[PDB]
Amino acid sequence: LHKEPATLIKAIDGDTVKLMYKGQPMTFRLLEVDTPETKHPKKGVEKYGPEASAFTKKMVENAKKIEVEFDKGQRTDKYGRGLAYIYADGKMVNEALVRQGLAKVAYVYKGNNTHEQLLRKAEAQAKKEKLNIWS
Ligand SMILES: Cc1cn([C@H]2C[C@H](OP(=O)(O)O)[C@@H](COP(=O)(O)O)O2)c(=O)[nH]c1=O
Ligand SMILES: [Ca+2]
Repeated sequence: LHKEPATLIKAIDGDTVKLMYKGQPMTFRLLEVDTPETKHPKKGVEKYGPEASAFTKKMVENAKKIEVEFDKGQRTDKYGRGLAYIYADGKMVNEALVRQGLAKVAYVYKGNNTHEQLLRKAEAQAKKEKLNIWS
């Protein structure tokens, strides 16, 4: 795996962000995690949805340098969203969210599991701390 530069365009919610990647605007969805819903009327505004959103926004907006890291499997979902680990000044947004108890490990499939144990450990620790979602 390798990290590639990208530029923030807009934070959309906890786990979805719009980036400039290789000169073209693209929506990215964070690999191996799920933040709670804030947009879809089916699920409603889920608990910690706004908090996950604000955390991701601050993390990406405040960063000097954004990088995307594709995994070894499928690189886009069915909705055209790029699937990657996003880093803000070298810190993984996906891991930060899980460790903060603001996303759960989810959707681990289609070859994209390089960071699974890293993220599962973060989750176990957030759970032990009864932090946010696990409170
Ligand atoms: C994270 C991730 C999500 N998805 C899809 C599965 C879900 O599709 P369906 O909604 O069609 O079931 C959706 C969950 O993302 P959201 O949490 O952004 O809704 O995104 C993937 O296909 N691959 C992935 O790696
Ligand atoms: Ca989500």
